[PDB]
Amino acid sequence: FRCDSGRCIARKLECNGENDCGDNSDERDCGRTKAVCTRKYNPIPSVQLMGNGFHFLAGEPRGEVLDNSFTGGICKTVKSSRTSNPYRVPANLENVGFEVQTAEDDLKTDFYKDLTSLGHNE
Amino acid sequence: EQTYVISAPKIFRVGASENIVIQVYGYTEAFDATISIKSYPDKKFSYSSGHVHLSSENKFQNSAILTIQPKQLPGGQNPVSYVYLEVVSKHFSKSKRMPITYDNGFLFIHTDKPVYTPDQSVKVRVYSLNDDLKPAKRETVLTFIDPEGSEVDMVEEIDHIGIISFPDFKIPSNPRYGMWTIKAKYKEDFSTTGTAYFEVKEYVLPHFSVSIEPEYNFIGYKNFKNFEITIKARYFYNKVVTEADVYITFGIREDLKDDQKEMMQTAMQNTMLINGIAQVTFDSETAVKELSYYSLEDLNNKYLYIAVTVIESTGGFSEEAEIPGIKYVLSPYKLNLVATPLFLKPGIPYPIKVQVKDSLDQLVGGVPVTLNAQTIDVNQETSDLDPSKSVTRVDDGVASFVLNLPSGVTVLEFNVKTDAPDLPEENQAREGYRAIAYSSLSQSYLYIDWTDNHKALLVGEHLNIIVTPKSPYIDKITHYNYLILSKGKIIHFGTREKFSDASYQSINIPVTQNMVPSSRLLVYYIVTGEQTAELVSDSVWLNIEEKCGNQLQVHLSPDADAYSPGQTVSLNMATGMDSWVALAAVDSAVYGVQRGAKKPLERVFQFLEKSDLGCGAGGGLNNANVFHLAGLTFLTNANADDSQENDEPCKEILRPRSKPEIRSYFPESWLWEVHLVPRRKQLQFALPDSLTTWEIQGIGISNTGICVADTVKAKVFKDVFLEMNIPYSVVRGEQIQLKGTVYNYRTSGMQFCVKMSAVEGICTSESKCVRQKVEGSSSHLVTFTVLPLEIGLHNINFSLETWFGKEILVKTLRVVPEGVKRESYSGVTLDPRGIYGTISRRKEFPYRIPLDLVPKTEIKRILSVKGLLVGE
Amino acid sequence: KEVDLPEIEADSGCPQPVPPENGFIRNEKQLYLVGEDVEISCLTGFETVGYQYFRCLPDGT
Ligand SMILES: *[C@@H]1O[C@H](CO)[C@@H](O[C@@H]2O[C@H](CO)[C@@H](O)[C@H](O)[C@H]2NC(C)=O)[C@H](O)[C@H]1NC(C)=O
Ligand SMILES: *[C@@H]1O[C@H](CO)[C@@H](O[C@@H]2O[C@H](CO)[C@@H](O)[C@H](O)[C@H]2NC(C)=O)[C@H](O)[C@H]1NC(C)=O
Ligand SMILES: [Ca+2]
Ligand code: NA
Repeated sequence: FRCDSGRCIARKLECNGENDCGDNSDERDCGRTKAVCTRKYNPIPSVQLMGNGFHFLAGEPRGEVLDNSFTGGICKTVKSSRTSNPYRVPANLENVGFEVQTAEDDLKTDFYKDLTSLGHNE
Repeated sequence: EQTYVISAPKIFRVGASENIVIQVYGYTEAFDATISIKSYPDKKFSYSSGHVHLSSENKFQNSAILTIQPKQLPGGQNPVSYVYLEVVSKHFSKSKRMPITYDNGFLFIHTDKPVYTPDQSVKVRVYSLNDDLKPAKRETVLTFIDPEGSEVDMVEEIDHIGIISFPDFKIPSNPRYGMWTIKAKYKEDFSTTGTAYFEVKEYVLPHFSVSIEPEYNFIGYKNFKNFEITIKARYFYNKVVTEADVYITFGIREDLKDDQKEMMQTAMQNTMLINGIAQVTFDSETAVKELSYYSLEDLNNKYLYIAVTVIESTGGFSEEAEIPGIKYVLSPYKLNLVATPLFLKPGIPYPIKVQVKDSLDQLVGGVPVTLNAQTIDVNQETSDLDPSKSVTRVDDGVASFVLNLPSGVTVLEFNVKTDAPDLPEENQAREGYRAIAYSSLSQSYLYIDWTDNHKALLVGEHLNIIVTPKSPYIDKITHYNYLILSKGKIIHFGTREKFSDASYQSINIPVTQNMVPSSRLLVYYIVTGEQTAELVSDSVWLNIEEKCGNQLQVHLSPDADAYSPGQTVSLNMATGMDSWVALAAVDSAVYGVQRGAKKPLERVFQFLEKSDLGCGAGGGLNNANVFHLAGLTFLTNANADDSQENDEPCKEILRPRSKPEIRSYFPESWLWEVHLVPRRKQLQFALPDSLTTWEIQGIGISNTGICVADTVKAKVFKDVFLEMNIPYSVVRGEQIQLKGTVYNYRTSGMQFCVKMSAVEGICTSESKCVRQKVEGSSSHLVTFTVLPLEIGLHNINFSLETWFGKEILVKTLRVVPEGVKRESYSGVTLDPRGIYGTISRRKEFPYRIPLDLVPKTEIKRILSVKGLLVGE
Repeated sequence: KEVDLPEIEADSGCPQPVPPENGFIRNEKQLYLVGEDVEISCLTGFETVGYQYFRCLPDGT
């Protein structure tokens, strides 16, 4: 295909009730739509911060580098425990997981003679 | 709001005076504006720039003729792919990256006639024109190529007026029979190409032409117990065949490139041609079964072969004629939209013109066509529109349809199926289509509507065209703005103010001779959405009348409708202005030797109108699409022009397709001269001793451009006469029987006497005068039996003695040697530089004679040398 | 790797032809245009006897 934005996408993703191009041109003119995902699922929260860039020397996250809303027409899904309805995995992501319990091990403390410690390991 | 527009050809052409329309809705405040064409990745070289001054003076619109000539990279070729349009002005600037072609103009290769015998000279010349349709004087290189795809000779001449006269091309010494090719190109840098073809065959001019007309081009359910075949023979001097004995055979065939076939015995023979005509009805059912076959359905996608032999009953001449084949098919018909742009406007009636064809690519009229339609809404709504019907016109092949779409529409899905009364429902073909709404950020649309199925406009008229702008968020349309293209250069441009009164209003635009072959017009208006102006448009394709700049009119002197076999006569040249003219005389019988057709002119209108960068009936899908599809690309302020999909090649269809008398001089071609015509000229010459129709075509090129005339027929004809059936060549050795008939057209009878004059090397029966008796308005088969001894030797006279007639025939029998024709060749590679490892400067090919040789024959040889050039 | 792609004939030039026993084609290509000649010469210790050329026919032959 060709999004008039320029980006060039796989035809399968055409007339499928999902903005795959970004500009929605891939669904600009469609009569019958082969909907990819038969049921409404949720967006994983902060999914975009796994698609942002990471500046080594600054140790600071920067501008969006991956589009993580792109879904590739595959309706791959993943079920949250402690949250009813399933979440929708994006196409860049091979895996997502939710298993998380807490214990004392998680609450720790350190002593610093001086601030020189923080530089050494990294 | 200030919105600006620039319009330029989609692609530039080298050496074309490329016109660039500039239109703006600026302040009254007049201003200067430079425009230029600069090189790629560096605006260093500026090949041309144009200082167009606009104002309320020119309703804010100008034209500029920029041009791009030979300033380039010639050696180790890297000829540039791209260039840069630029706008420099007080008020604004921008720039475009635009491609560049070296395709410039038209090369018309004019061979003297389309069929030759070996050892004829092929006369040839060229008509070359530039993108502006003027002379375009460039030295040109045609190159001869044999029917084995092998180059042969090559020759240049300079171009003095547009009528380049090359030296005659004698056909080689033992040449290759088939389809020769002449490829013409400019010695200069422009890419331009021309092709032409001639056949080389041993051929003899054929005395009468046998037509053979079948009832249809398909064979199917209706006509399978009967297929009507009319066969119409007549002479080339306009008098039909009285008595003739006919023989028809039929055969099965796989395809049209099929070299051979399987004959069918029991094939209707022996109908007698009577007075111009004969007829038969071919029962395919009863005949086909004598080979393997049993049903028509068995016989699908197979062709039927017809070959006829008409020998004159009373008139010594075999003639032969054949039909390649007629397809036997279930599916009798093909389908294709003729002048239908696949982009629709909502709240408008859509136009649909469909076309029906037979298996052999020609029209068929009187067939009914059902159109089923389905609409889907912006709403995602799905709706069934009401099925229509029409019947394919007979002059067109086109059935027309109109559906008025509910204005909320986006996508139209239409079916088109044929509904012919005799065909099984499943057999009838269908094609389906989708049409798409012109997208408007505006929600704003346009529909300019003009169509005549009557289909032709005449230079001089004034075009009246209806502009309906239904939908736009605001009708605060200030101005309607049009643009008229023709042969890829913008030629007209202008603006009409919106009538508060109209909603729809007229434009009157004068039809001019700049548009003669064809034209497009495009109309856009700016709707300033008070946040980003939108450009909104539509275009339409307009075939118009075929009128020359210099109409040549040719006339023969003695206005009599039949002519005399020796007589001198003057010819008339006519022109609207000083011109050149290039004459041709062709025996109208010689078109008869090849089933294929003469090709000056028909073509000349078409070739010339293939400089249009457009496609479709016009009318796009964006605003950008519209302008692009129309053969343009713009630079723009409100909506920019995006795409580079010029690449996928254009296809749509626009137009639906003493007191002795001595006869001696029988020239196949003559009048191969060119003349300077000061609007007037005349010239006398005695037309050759030969009973045929002379078909003499004159074509003239001038400042204005090219113009081919109506060909002049001129049948020359005698009352009582003799013509012999002489073979191309005869072999010395075996005795031959020479045929030929005397033709008595006089209302009373006569007693006559033929006698042959033999030359030193040719034999005859006795040695008188063998006085016979021909009835009023008939013929008498006369024959002589000769035997050739001296090879190659020519000249036989035939002398005719009659009541009120005395005729002597000057013919030229040709003779060949017995046995075989062995061919043997050798060669060398000349390699002075020992490239191959050994230096080569000489071979010696020794004369060597094998004693198996047929007596009294030369040994020939030919030296062909082909320089072997290589490399990029 | 070059060997593995052998795919288009639309072009209509003749494929590489077959040299005669003890010889070779002087002039390698995949496709030759119709009417091109290729010259046959011989391996070491053998020399050409006769017509040294094949011509490419529109035939493809
Ligand atoms: C993060 O992800 C990985 C899976 O990719 C988890 O690793 C699995 O942990 C379970 C623990 O029950 C094991 O049974 C699996 O064998 C592990 N698989 C792999 C491939 O290592 C890990 O537990 C996750 N961590 C958190 C905190 O959720
Ligand atoms: C056929 O007849 C023509 C004349 O009708 C002969 O040609 C003539 O030849 C003589 C010399 O023999 C010339 O003086 C004449 O001028 C020629 N006449 C013309 C009109 O060209 C020709 O020789 C005859 N051929 C035979 C075999 O008898
Ligand atoms: Ca989509
Ligand atoms: Na109308």
